[PDB]
Amino acid sequence: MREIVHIQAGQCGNQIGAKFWEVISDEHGIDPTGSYHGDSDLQLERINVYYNEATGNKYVPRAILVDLEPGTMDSVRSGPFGQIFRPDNFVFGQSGAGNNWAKGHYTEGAELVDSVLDVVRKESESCDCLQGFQLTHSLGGGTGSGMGTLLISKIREEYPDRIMNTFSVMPSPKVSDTVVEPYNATLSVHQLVENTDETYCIDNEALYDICFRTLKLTTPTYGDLNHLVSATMSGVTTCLRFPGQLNADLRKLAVNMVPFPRLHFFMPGFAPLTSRGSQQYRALTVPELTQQMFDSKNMMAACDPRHGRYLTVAAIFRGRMSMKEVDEQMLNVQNKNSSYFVEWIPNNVKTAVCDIPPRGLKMSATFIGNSTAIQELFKRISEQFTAMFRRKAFLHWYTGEGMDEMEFTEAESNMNDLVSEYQQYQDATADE
Amino acid sequence: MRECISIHVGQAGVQIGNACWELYCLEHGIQPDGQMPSDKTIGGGDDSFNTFFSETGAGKHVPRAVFVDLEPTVIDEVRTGTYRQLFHPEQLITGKEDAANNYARGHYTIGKEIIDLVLDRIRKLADQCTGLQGFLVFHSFGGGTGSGFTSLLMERLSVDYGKKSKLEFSIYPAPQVSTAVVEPYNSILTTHTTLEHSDCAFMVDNEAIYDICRRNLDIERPTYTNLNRLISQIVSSITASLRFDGALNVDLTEFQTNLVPYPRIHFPLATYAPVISAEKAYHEQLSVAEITNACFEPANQMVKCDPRHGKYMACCLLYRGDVVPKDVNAAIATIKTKRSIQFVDWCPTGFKVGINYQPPTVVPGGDLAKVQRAVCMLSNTTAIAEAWARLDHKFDLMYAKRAFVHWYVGEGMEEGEFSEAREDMAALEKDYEEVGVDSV
Amino acid sequence: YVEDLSKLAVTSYNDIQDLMDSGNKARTVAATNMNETSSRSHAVFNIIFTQKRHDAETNITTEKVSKISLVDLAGSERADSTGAKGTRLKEGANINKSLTTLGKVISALAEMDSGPNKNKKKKKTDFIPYRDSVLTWLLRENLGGNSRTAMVAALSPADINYDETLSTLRYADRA
Ligand SMILES: CC(=O)O[C@H]1C(=O)[C@@]2(C)[C@H]([C@H](OC(=O)c3ccccc3)[C@]3(O)C[C@H](OC(=O)[C@H](O)[C@@H](NC(=O)c4ccccc4)c4ccccc4)C(C)=C1C3(C)C)[C@]1(OC(C)=O)CO[C@@H]1C[C@@H]2O
Ligand SMILES: Nc1nc2c(ncn2[C@@H]2O[C@H](COP(=O)(O)OP(=O)(O)OP(=O)(O)O)[C@@H](O)[C@H]2O)c(=O)[nH]1
Ligand SMILES: Nc1nc2c(ncn2[C@@H]2O[C@H](COP(=O)(O)OP(=O)(O)O)[C@@H](O)[C@H]2O)c(=O)[nH]1
Ligand SMILES: [Mg+2]
Repeated sequence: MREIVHIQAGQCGNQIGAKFWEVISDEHGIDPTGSYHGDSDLQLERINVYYNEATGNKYVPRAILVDLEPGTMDSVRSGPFGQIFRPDNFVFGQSGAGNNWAKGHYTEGAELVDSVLDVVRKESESCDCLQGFQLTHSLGGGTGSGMGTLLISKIREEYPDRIMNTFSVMPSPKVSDTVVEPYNATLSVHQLVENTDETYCIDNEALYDICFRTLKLTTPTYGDLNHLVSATMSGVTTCLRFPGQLNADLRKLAVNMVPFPRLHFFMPGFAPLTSRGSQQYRALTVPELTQQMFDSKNMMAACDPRHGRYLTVAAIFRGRMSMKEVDEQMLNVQNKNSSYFVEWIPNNVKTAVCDIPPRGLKMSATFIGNSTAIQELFKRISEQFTAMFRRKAFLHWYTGEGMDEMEFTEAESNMNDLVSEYQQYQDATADE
Repeated sequence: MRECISIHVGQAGVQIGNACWELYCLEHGIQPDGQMPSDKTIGGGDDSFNTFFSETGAGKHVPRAVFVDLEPTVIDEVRTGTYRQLFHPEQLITGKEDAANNYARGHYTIGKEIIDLVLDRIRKLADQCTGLQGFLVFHSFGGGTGSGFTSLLMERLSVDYGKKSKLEFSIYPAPQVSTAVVEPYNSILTTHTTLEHSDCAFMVDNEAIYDICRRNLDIERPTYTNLNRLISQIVSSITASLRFDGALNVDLTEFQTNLVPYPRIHFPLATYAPVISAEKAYHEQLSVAEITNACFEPANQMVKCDPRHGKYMACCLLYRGDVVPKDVNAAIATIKTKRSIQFVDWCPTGFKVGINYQPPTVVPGGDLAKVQRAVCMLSNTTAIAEAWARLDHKFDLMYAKRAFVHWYVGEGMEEGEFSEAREDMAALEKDYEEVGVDSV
Repeated sequence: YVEDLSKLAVTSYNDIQDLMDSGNKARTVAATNMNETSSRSHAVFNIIFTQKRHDAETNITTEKVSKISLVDLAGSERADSTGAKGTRLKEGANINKSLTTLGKVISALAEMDSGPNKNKKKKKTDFIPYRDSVLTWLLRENLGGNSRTAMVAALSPADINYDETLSTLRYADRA
């Protein structure tokens, strides 16, 4: 029985995880107190993917909460679903990292990593057949990035055969909230490229653009961003929980999407999104979902796919629909946009179909792309990195905690090598 | 006694098996819970025929089947569905993750630790059986389980039983549409299994059946249920001769004899003629000549390959219903008269004919109309190689750069094996021409 | 480079011979059907040599520094003939991975150093996947760049091994 251990780090990861546990909990029908009050018989069939079973017919999510500032933990406990989590999994300390990756990875997090790994081992030992992990955190921050990278390294050291997923929120061109985001982002990306099987890219700029242009909201908050992201996470792993005409495990996505080991940075997307005003106009059907999934403005990474090529894509549909229509639409998308797909991967579109849609919708779809345009994002960070590293803008904070220029240099070189490895396949006309 | 054992592997195999067992239960008047009211209603005869069902003491009938899959989901659907009380509880789920579109996972690492249990169940079923005729294996290329575990199972079955026939019904990848990126690797790596161990393998294509549904049955949005029902009709037409009386009956051995000119050539195509909707069932005679001609139409082939680009080497027609030898003789003469259908120089005989009295049934809630006559044509021809060639090209496009190879190599497979499979396939492609050449 | 690598000073042939014996003892070796002493890990033996010329007027001390690198790679395996199961299988898988990437690098390198040299001289851009494995990463300067390198290929005369043996020759033909 496949099931997932869940880890949350930092403020962004903690909040996204809280919202995610509210969404999954609806689909499966779980009371905030922990009891089950569903209506369908298929909600409890595979509930063990996320939830352990307690004595009194309760269900406890298999989540791990990590931070160095206690305050966020309180915000989780004093909330709509604060009592659902078991208190033993609230692992935290004091004197947070303060947006310093060195404190998160080397000085402060090195003490709390033992306790976090203890709780992770305790959860993973009880697993019937542990599939893999998934971590939510922010690369541009402090405790989140550092402790996420450290935990990822330790877990890959101890569990080499299991899947290691990751949902990362990285910096943006215009949206910036810390002065030292490039250093943290560069070091985090250097750590992630080695020790991770899948990494979904999320950008606040793309989510705000979706909210303003697609959903037409006027005053979006972080709740809406968490809503979209949690919808994506629930969309990714639908097939482990519910039956379908053609299933798609996590390993199937990993195999079909990753041509070479270092190219595992994905662009996610979700459909439909209708703004609550145009819901009565559009007809809902497979062609509409196909059109919305591949639209450039619907992506969550703020990287235009038209500036590169799609190495691979995966489409996970939820709902009762015909397979012939899905296959025809995917073939049409391949054929019409002939110049945005690579010429040495015939039929580079993975397809999955699940028969149980979300509770309020007749149809839905999730899109996981893998394209060269992601290089742009890395290039941007690299540019900013140089602009601070050449003069050593803030390096004394990092070197005071037990680092040196050599780690910065090797991280920058690794990032540049990854950026070069994407471009290779980016240009057309492989001959000269 | 006449009987054959059905094995279903993977999601495609399990769903085709669901359709097949629905059709069999409807045909023989067996209720979903295994009881047969006809036994008490009539008090005689033989309705729970032993070709597919075994009767216990209490009157229950249990099918002779072995479902296998690495995912628990697809068979857990069966274990809690309409037919939960029919099958034996031994359903052989591997309580782990799945092959993940990898030959290596389903053949080397995870395919083992479940193969022994499957062979034990097959041994029990064979011991129950008297005068076993063969195995009907349902699987699918492209999928990791349907490829790797099929290879393991066929190897072990050939080692153990050897002389019993083994027929495949497999879903070859389509030329254009597909549901995975690593389909060509999985499909190519099954060449050794499908060539050396299988005695006669039937291939079907999703695109061809979609076109058949769109054109004939006027179904604009078909799903896999229709495909499974059509394939079930094919299999039932093939195996009908072991169950019901007929003017000319054709069992599996004599069936194989008149369809394999050489050992390395056992890859025929299959077609079902009277695929027609209920509304279009009127306005048409549906005589023997019409269905015989429709069997030879390129548009109705179940695999995307044109018979007009090659030569027919053997044909076996299996008729059901109100059919008489005069009409089939006339139809065969008319087909021989046509010049578009080219037969090889070294097979003057051409056709094998079998006739059965039991007409095809109609599943409730289905799409095929009730008909008085039907025919299934199985043709060994040279055109199939063209389809293979297309797939081979795709394989090359992914192997020149070693894309996705590390996933296979990390689970025990060696690199050169890839190359090896390709030459093996190439050798097959050279034998399915060197035979079509006119003699001198 | 490899951080915290015990670089031992030696002065005589007997001492380095003792180091060699200890190192060969310390390696990981396991028995399989193909060989009773099948190696389970790649090995790199490095000798750092320093040549000094002393003069109080003009000459420069430490005239030359050289690195002698002898590399013994675990060979590719096939699960059917090897008969591996469990750990012996998993190890082999890693070995095969560490070889497959290496082959790509060799092929990649060859084409580039064939192309720019023979084609025109464009030198636009060519990516070599050095980072896909630690073996290719550590030998970045050895397979290409700042060193003089020799490749010794081992063959098997057995007829049954033909389909494998030829493969080696092909890469050797590109080496
Ligand atoms: C159809 C209808 O009458 O109401 C819809 C609705 O109007 C729309 C606009 C909904 C609505 O979504 C939003 O307004 C929204 C706002 C900010 C961020 C994200 C969404 C909806 O709020 C969202 C809500 O979604 C669900 O109920 C899904 O099951 C969703 N779960 C949750 O939203 C949820 C939130 C908190 C607690 C429990 C469940 C889900 C989505 C993916 C995967 C799993 C679950 C639905 C259907 C609707 C409303 C209520 C208007 C849409 O959202 C989703 C995810 O369905 C917007 O795009 C769709 C299109 C829908 O038509
Ligand atoms: N005709 C038909 N084809 C199917 C059906 N289900 C799946 N397929 C085909 O099977 C291919 C791969 O699915 P499977 O071979 O069943 O994969 P699997 O057996 O579940 O093995 P895994 O890869 O480990 O999941 C797809 O490309 C489909 O085209 C079906 O119900 N009918
Ligand atoms: N999507 C989303 N992003 C957030 C949220 N809170 C913070 N962020 C992002 O995270 C970055 C700050 O990282 P932070 O959470 O402080 O890292 P930490 O200090 O290690 O916990 C900012 O650039 C924000 O864009 C949130 O609720 N939702
Ligand atoms: Mg499967």
